[PDB]
Amino acid sequence: DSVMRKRKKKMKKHKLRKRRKREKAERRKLS
Amino acid sequence: SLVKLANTCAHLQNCSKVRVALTSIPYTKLQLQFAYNLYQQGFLSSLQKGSTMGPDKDFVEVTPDNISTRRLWVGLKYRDNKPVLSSCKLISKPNSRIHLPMEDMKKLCSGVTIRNIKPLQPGELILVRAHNNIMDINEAISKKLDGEVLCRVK
Amino acid sequence: ARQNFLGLVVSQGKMQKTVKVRVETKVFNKKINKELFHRRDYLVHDEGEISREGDLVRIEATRPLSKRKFFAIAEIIRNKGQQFALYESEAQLSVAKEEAQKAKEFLDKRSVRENKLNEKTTLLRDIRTIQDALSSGSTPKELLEIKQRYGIQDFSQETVRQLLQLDISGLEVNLEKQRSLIDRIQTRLSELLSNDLKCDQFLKDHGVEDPLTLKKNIKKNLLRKHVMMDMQQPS
Amino acid sequence: ASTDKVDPVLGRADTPFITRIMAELKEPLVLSKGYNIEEVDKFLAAIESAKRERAELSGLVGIEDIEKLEDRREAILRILSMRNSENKNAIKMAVELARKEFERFPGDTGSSEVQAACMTVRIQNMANHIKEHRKDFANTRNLRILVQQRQAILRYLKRDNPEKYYWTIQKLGLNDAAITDEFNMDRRYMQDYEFFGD
Amino acid sequence: MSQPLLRNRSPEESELLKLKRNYNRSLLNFQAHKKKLNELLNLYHVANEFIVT
Amino acid sequence: MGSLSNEKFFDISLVDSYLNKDLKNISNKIDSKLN
Amino acid sequence: GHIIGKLVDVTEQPHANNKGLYKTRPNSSDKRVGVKRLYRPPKLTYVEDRLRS
RNA sequence: GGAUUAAAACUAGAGUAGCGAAACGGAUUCGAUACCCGUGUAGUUCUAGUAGUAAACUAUGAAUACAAUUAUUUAUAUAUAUAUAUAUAAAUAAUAAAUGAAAAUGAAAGUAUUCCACCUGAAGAGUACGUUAGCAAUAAUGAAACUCAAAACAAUAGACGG
Ligand SMILES: [K+]
Ligand SMILES: [K+]
Ligand SMILES: [K+]
Ligand SMILES: [Mg+2]
Ligand SMILES: [Mg+2]
Ligand SMILES: [Mg+2]
Ligand SMILES: [Mg+2]
Ligand SMILES: [Mg+2]
Ligand SMILES: [Mg+2]
Ligand SMILES: [Mg+2]
Ligand SMILES: [Mg+2]
Ligand SMILES: [Mg+2]
Ligand SMILES: [Mg+2]
Ligand SMILES: [Mg+2]
Ligand SMILES: [Mg+2]
Ligand SMILES: [Mg+2]
Ligand SMILES: [Mg+2]
Repeated sequence: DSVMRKRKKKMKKHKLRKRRKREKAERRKLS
Repeated sequence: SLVKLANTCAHLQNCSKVRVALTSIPYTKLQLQFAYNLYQQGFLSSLQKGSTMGPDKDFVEVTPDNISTRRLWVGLKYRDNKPVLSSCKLISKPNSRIHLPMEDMKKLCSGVTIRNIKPLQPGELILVRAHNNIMDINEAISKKLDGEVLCRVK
Repeated sequence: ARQNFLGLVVSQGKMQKTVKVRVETKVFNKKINKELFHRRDYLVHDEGEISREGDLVRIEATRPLSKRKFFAIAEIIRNKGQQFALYESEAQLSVAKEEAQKAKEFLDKRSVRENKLNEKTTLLRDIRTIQDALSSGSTPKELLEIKQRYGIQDFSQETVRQLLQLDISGLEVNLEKQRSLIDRIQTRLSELLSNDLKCDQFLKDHGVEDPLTLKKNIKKNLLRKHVMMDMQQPS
Repeated sequence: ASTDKVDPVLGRADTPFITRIMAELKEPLVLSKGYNIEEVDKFLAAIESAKRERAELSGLVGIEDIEKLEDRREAILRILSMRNSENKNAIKMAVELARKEFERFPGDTGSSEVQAACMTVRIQNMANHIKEHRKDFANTRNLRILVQQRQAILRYLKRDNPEKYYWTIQKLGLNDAAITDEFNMDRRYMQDYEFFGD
Repeated sequence: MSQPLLRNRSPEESELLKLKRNYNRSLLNFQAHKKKLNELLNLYHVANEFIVT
Repeated sequence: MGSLSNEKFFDISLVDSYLNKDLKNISNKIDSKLN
Repeated sequence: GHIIGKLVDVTEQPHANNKGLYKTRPNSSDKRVGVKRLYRPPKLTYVEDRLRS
């Protein structure tokens, strides 16, 4: 796939990583 | 070996595309029978026993001492800027062998697709092996023989 | 008649009077348009417990003998499985004997080398006394001892030459004899074949009946068998 | 747990064939490069004797002191000592010894029994290397492939000549299970047979 | 086509073949053995220059 | 020259002729000829 | 006048070679197909060319 | 199934010059959580492990048989009027034929054969759930619903380019 199409997967991976960092943080405070 | 026969079928197609007058094939009983059938049917100009370096001019007895260096040399025919032997393909493949009764061979020669084998076309040669002998399908039907459908030459 | 199958014993000695036999049958697979072999393992009754893993056997249908047993061994077509068991037992005994013999030949060789290391006398020095005593006339008792260290009772110039002989020398002469034989056999047959008249006579002289009426290959083999019977039997 | 667990790489411990070949390589006067001391002592004595005879035909600096000729012998035996040569030379001698104990006839080097024996010698040497170089993965891969190659040659032997097969594996210290069973020389094997010790 | 594809070696031909092949293996072993002795001789000639004491 | 060589550093020919009774069977032959 | 396409069989080399060994089996070169030599334009050579140089 | 597997990361014990996430400062800027500069913690190093992921790419699985040329190296062999010449292989470059959507491939992406892996519109999604493994980060396995008649590749002529 071209760079243009790769960029869509890049955004999805970024948002998943951002959400998992956010979830981690919560667990630390709630723990 | 059907693998060796597949190699020879592909080799002859390659030689026809470049229009070489003479080429060599492995020296085995099956190859010799295959080549002889093509020669009698007018696909090959010549059929000579020989060595890796070329056809033998004088008879050279084949023994274990020289068996590894033996080859069969065949002459290809070209008329009107067209190869006489244009295509050569196996029907019965190493990983899927096809054995047909004489009744089904008659259907194949009559225009009926049997076991996905496209029927015999005008001017095409289909060879059959029965009891380690290679013959034309029309000849196998005459002798009431059942056998493996090996290849089709056009 | 009762349905009979051929198969290879794939398990034995795990159940009492029961063996597992692998039967392969030929079927047509319409989807891929190919005649395939279909495999199935059968639990089979072995009344005499004769079959062994690896054997080729014929199994015959029988009455129900158990929940899963409906066939019995009817004949051992090939007994490769039984052979394996016999050869394994023999191997243990055969190898033990050979290893014992080789262990005794190794300790003996060690002893001989150790004994020689206890004799300070060296070949060079000993060969320098047999060549000085033989050139000076002195006969110290060392020579008598040397006549025992080597067994050379007589001390002459042709005794030191036989103490220092190297195997390579013998090999060089055996190789020349081998080369001669091959060369002679080839020249003889080559010449014989060139002259049909001398060939026909050659065969008759060696006891062939009407050699003239023979083929090239049927007669050249006779010539070869004779030329190799006139250069290897007489020598 | 009662199964006969024979190490598929090194075979049964104390195998007489493996031990005897190893001992032969460590004997006091073993020489490298195909020389044997007995042939070298006669050859060196022949040179001296031959020189004297050549000096008694065309002859009429005296002779060398024996101590000097003994030092020339000591230099030749130190240069040709197996204990002063590379380990590969010792393995070459072992391969010859193993081949002659398994050959069907003089010159037989391709029979499956001979090939297995020759592979055994190299496997034993390579296994010793790995035990001292446990992080040398390149040569561990070579060992695995070599062990698997020995399995393949012996499996064919079992099919071709069953009697020889059982004799060969017994002499090499292996068992039928070691040959037939799939072997990957994986980490569990290195721990179940204590390949590296501790 | 009628000619046989292969003619097996006669027992005599196999005997001569074995003689030549055994000779070839023996000659090579002998030549290597003699080469080694010739190198041992050339090393003896120079061992007077080597130090062991 | 081979066995009948004058070089201080000779070849295996000399040692072979010695153990093959050639350097001796020629020395006697030459001496017998001189006689 | 050199012949192209002729293979010398081991049966035609009964005597030993310059190395002292007999030939008992085909070598690797003998086992390679040489069809290409049949089609490559032959290199014309003349003895007079050597004298001219 | 097994083994090995960049960088980052992690578990212990050392090391820590230089470099350098982060953090704290200096600038730039309409603003500058950046680009540039400073101080520079983890890390980068070694030893013993965990983990098995990369645009881990030639984006091209492995094996066998075969097909027209040239050039350039390399290797082996042969010859001599001894330094070249003649042979046979390998590699690389440019090609014929053939193949292909074309770009191109070129001894394969050609002519054939054998075996394995994998794919079946886009998005949702390599996500959710479950399971397995790991100290952990995570890795592997891996959907469906809803929605849409899209979505993608090569090439062509333009327009534009700090
Ligand atoms: K029962
Ligand atoms: K640091
Ligand atoms: K694969
Ligand atoms: Mg893609
Ligand atoms: Mg293998
Ligand atoms: Mg790197
Ligand atoms: Mg740390
Ligand atoms: Mg800042
Ligand atoms: Mg600011
Ligand atoms: Mg900074
Ligand atoms: Mg690991
Ligand atoms: Mg990941
Ligand atoms: Mg991946
Ligand atoms: Mg890379
Ligand atoms: Mg391979
Ligand atoms: Mg995941
Ligand atoms: Mg595009």
